[PDB]
Amino acid sequence: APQQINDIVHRTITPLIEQQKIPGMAVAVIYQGKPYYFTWGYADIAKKQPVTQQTLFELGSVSKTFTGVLGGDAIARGEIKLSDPTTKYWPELTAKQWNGITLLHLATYTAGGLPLQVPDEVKSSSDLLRFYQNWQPAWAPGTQRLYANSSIGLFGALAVKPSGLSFEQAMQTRVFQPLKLNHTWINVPPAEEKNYAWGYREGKAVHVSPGALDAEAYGVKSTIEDMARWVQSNLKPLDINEKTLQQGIQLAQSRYWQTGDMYQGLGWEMLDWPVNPDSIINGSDNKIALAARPVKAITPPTPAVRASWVHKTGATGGFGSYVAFIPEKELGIVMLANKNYPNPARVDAAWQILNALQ
Repeated sequence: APQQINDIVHRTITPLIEQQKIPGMAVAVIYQGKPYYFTWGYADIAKKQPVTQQTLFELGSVSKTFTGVLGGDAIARGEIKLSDPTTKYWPELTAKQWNGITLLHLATYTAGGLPLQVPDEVKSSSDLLRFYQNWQPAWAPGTQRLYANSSIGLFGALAVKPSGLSFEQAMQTRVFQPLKLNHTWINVPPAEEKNYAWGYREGKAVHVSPGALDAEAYGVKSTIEDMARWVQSNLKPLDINEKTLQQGIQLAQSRYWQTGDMYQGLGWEMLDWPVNPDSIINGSDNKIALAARPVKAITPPTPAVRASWVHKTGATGGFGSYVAFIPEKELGIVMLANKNYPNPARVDAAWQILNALQ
């Protein structure tokens, strides 16, 4: 890499790894459109396997960016509309509270207080129907944002219904394959297990457990190379040859709701660039990110703004991920770690790196 990139990345990430006791980490910086990679430490401590550019990390909620783009692609295909009632795609959802809850509300956590997690007790499809039928909204649709896997997870499942494909089949054929993300997985194949890092939680090696709507909300695993390519694709959607995917990327970065200085996209979240660093850093903390917040509708939604800080944090029990990019500057970063460490530390480090290269 150019020495400037080397130096700002190493001077920022080395102390982060020490402070946070991160066993293994991979970073990609996209600078003027090109990726530069950095790796540290261990994918598997016990077996002494290093992190490499081929190591798979659990993306956790960064998966929602793939869900959002897949949904955008389905809109572009004319298969769904964000203005469609949820019940159009799930007619069995007959309970009266569903009246007026649209796919947009599901995609953007604004349905009226769907919970952060689908209960672990939901173990079957009939359980899942009961859960949504019996759920009582705290709020009218389109009034408050409450970050929820049960919200965007349901959006992902319904978005692929008209296609007749499983969620995983749709994601592979419509997003992963066209973008050449050939080491990105909802289910890690046996052939790739040698590259699947362990996550570390309280010193113990862990992988994400199966759960309802896991593929749709938090189920993707990927390498630093594929994630850099994901950032490139989201930086420059017009280079994407597949028209509906090109459009889906743009739809996912559109601004549908505003709370404070943040705008809610489909999976992606955005702020105007230049950002107050204290706004993204502090705002990334889960006590702000997971809070109930009144939203203002953006009527109509603003098409993807190039002068944006576009980002997403993600975690599982054993992993912590972060992606951010600025389309106007052709600049981005991916940080993948096999420990879930505090969100503000991720954003601070990403901002320090990108600000220095901007």
